[PDB]
Amino acid sequence: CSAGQISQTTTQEPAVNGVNAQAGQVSLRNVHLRAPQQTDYVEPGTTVELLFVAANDSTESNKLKSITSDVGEVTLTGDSTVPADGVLIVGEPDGQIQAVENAEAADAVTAEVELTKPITNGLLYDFTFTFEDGETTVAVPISAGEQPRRPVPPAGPG
Amino acid sequence: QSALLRTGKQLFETSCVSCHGANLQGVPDRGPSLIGTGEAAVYFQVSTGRMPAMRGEAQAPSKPPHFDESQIDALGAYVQANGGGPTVPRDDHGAVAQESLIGGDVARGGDLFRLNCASCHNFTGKGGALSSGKYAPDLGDANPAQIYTAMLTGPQNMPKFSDRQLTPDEKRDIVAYVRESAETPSYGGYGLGGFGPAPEGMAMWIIGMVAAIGVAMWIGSRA
Amino acid sequence: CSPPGETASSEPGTTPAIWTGSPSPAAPSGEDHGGGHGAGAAGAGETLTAELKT
Ligand SMILES: CC(C)=CCC/C(C)=C/CC/C(C)=C/CC/C(C)=C/CC/C(C)=C/CC/C(C)=C/CC/C(C)=C/CC/C(C)=C/CC/C(C)=C/CC1=C(C)C(=O)c2ccccc2C1=O
Ligand SMILES: CCCCCCCCCCCCCCCC(=O)O[C@H](COC(=O)CCCCCCC[C@@H](C)CCCCCCCCC)COP(=O)(O)O[C@H]1[C@H](O)[C@H](O)[C@H](O)[C@@H](O)[C@@H]1O
Ligand code: HEC
Ligand code: HEC
Ligand SMILES: CCCCCCCCCCCCCCCC(=O)OC[C@H](C)OC(=O)CCCCCCCC[C@@H](C)CCCCCCCC
Ligand SMILES: *C(=O)CCCCCCCCCCCCCCC
Repeated sequence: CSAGQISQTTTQEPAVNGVNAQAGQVSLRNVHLRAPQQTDYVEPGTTVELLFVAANDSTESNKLKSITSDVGEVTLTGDSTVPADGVLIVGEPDGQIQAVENAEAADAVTAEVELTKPITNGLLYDFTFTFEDGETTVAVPISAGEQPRRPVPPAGPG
Repeated sequence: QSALLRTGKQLFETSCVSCHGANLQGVPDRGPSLIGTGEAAVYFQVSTGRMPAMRGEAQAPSKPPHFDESQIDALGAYVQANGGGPTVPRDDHGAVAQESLIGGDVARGGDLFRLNCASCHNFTGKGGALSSGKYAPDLGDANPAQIYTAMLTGPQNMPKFSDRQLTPDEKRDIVAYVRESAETPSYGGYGLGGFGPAPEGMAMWIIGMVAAIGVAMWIGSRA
Repeated sequence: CSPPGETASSEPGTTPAIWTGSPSPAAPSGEDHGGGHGAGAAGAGETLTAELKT
């Protein structure tokens, strides 16, 4: 009776770095920050990108995506009202394929944030995604999409 | 590719939208969202066959694949385009790499396997048990691409080994060790499975002890 | 019995500060040499860089 109403397989989040925020009609999937850090912190004043996918649940739509801004002044370049029983893919997560030579509306709604606050990988930073339906804090992580190991200096025994 | 994306979408729409809802978002309490899982996850999971899954239980078992390599690639490309994420390795031609994933070093691969893989699988990649109905399966069926993608995307209750955590060279070494341990003949006779104490004790008690008792019954006299 | 100290739900906590390791004291006093030089002054050593900007 591992197959009962509470089963391990069904109640599993995706094995992805981005968090999931189902609150609100539009569901946020694989929401993370591309913020390549060269040191302990990503210093304020540097622009890091905000990846996620906004999937519409209802066909009756919530395609506004008004502000979705928090501490950092997230700006949505090439903003569009995409979600209509479909996906709004704000950016290009590492490994993303354009899927066609051309493109629609230039960039596909790329969200970029001027930090105004140090951030580091491993921490969770709250972002308030607000559609016309409602607002939800998501606690976005920092994800190193596909970058390999940065060479750490060799150690001199002492 | 356009036609590859279209084929992946058509397969997805008539295979999994009931549990990975259309738009790749997950159906609450039936399946996780596939945004960000990537092409490697799709390749491993569908090729091992786990994904045409017909039950929600402790663990999704392996099974014959429901799609051929071309359809696996179509589904993987569709999922990668929708979400974007890790990609399965490929060789010079374009096919999923099998021999290229055999790392040169096998001692290093074995050390890494013992530190990370044997934790649950086995000393030599036989299966292992887990908490509640789960289990780490035997690795002898997995091919190098399947092992590499299993590490790349933690399939289920398995830690997700990123390239940063296990550089592709380390993963190639682990793949080499897995294949070598799986394809290596047991020196010293029939390795009874791969577990020493339990299969060895059963074989003692059944083969050696029944032989000894039967010989004793032959020599002696019932009374 | 159960372990005396467990289950502190309250006090959510705070993010650890950036570690600032102290230099090894006389115990592990060994340290890398910063550069040997005559140093006929307060001391500069055998290491000195500079950036000429515009
Ligand atoms: C703590 C504890 C014992 C918990 C319960 C776990 C347990 C032993 C459960 C039973 C295992 C079984 C019998 C599973 C099949 C499903 C099941 C329960 C069916 C109903 C049982 C039933 C009433 C059937 C009708 C008649 C009946 C009693 C049939 C029993 C059938 C069997 C399996 C008989 C032989 C007993 C047997 C092999 C038990 C497993 C125990 C061990 C330690 C096997 C060792 C062993 C292993 C594990 C290898 O992998 C191996 C690989 C290569 C070479 C050799 C071996 C080897 O010897
Ligand atoms: C009486 C004295 C005689 C003793 C038996 C001696 C037999 C000698 C055999 C010949 C020489 C040694 C061959 C060694 C080559 C070799 O090892 O043999 C394997 C086979 O293995 C199996 O499957 C088992 C096949 C079934 C036949 C053997 C069964 C004998 C058992 C019953 C004896 C013990 C008694 C226990 C009693 C049980 C009842 C208790 C109530 C075959 O390869 P494979 O099958 O592919 O192994 C997989 C890797 O590949 C793959 O990666 C790996 O991942 C694995 O999957 C691995 O299995
Ligand atoms: C218990 C933690 C865990 C560790 C750590 C782990 N595995 Fe796994 N592994 C599993 C589980 C559980 C599965 C089954 C996943 C599924 O069926 O969806 C699995 C699946 C696999 C498979 C698929 C085999 C098949 O035929 O489907 C291979 C190959 C594999 N692991 C090898 C590895 C490698 C290589 C590593 C690198 C160290 C590793 N394991 C580390 C638990 C683990
Ligand atoms: C409920 C039946 C079921 C169907 C049918 C199904 N999936 Fe899934 N899927 C799941 C479950 C449950 C998980 C997570 C647990 C697991 O994988 O065992 C999952 C996870 C996945 C993963 C891995 C996610 C990760 O984070 O590693 C991929 C890739 C995937 N599904 C793709 C597919 C594809 C492609 C198909 C159709 C070819 C499909 N699934 C069909 C239920 C299903
Ligand atoms: C006192 C000893 C005698 C028994 C006394 C009366 C014993 C009376 C036993 C009532 C049992 C009531 C169970 C209530 C279920 C529950 O609420 O929990 C749900 C749980 C989550 O579901 C499960 O996980 C599995 C549940 C199914 C059990 C399959 C057992 C099959 C047995 C076979 C393996 C054959 C064994 C051979 C057995 C051979 C015996 C044949 C009779
Ligand atoms: C998951 O591991 C099993 C799910 C099965 C749940 C329903 C069980 C029905 C009852 C079976 C009766 C068994 C025999 C009773 C002996 C007295």
